[PDB]
Amino acid sequence: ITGGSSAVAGQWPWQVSITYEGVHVCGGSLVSEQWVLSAAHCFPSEHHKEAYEVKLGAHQLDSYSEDAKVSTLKDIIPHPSYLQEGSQGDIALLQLSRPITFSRYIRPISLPAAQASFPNGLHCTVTGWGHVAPSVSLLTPKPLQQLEVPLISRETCNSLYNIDAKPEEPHFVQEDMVCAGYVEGGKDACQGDSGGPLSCPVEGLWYLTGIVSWGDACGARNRPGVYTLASSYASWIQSKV
Amino acid sequence: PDFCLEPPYTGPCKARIIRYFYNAKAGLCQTFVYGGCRAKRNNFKSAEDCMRTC
Repeated sequence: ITGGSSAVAGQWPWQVSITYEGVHVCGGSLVSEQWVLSAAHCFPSEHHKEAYEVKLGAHQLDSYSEDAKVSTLKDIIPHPSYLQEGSQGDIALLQLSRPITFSRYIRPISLPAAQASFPNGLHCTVTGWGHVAPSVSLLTPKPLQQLEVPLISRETCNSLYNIDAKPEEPHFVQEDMVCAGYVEGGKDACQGDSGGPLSCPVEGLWYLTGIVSWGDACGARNRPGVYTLASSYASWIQSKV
Repeated sequence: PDFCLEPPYTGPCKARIIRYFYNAKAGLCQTFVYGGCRAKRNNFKSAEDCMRTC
């Protein structure tokens, strides 16, 4: 997370770490006793389900946390729309091998209904253990990082992306997406934050508005990060609850 | 060889997937962080997949 700050331990109980062969590759967000939302690209077909693990209640990634359950994965369902796009449908459900027990440090976030809209400029928080700058690692013991970022309409976000757009590197924000960040940059999610929650408070209550997805760089001017809309998939996700 | 001359391309997505690229100036197969999409061709799953190609 570029330009953020360290969360207190237990401040984002729905945040999870995703490891392939014991290496953190993606963040994730817990949504029930046994399910996790993340991003489709964090799970290329070449990888083996058996080698995916998940860490929860994990505040400092490189530290033995007392209450920090770890689980293998029973299932991985990327959205049907994905394997034929690389343009849309960038989300996956992870079924844990066994349902886990909630504690002060492990707790799911609520999903927004399909017909849910969040006002622009609403300040939301993204959270991850990603690079703190273009290819610069978060420093051990890797405290979960957080960052308030305002939501940006997809029309305005496409205006931004067109600024100094490289014809060969097209970035378009699709209907299943939303942007959050600052136009002058410096604040944004980076590599390793994919799958992470964009949590938006609505009346003392946290909703999973987006899943960290992609962005031009991270801290780039006129290139705020793009997140996969949770609401655009509520229908689908509800099809396994 | 060929595209073995391009710099490593991380791409727009924000996963942390470790990949190898050929550093032609260095004469070396180097690790970089790939994001999970829009990979160029100078991007290998393994060190030897790399040296082999270039």
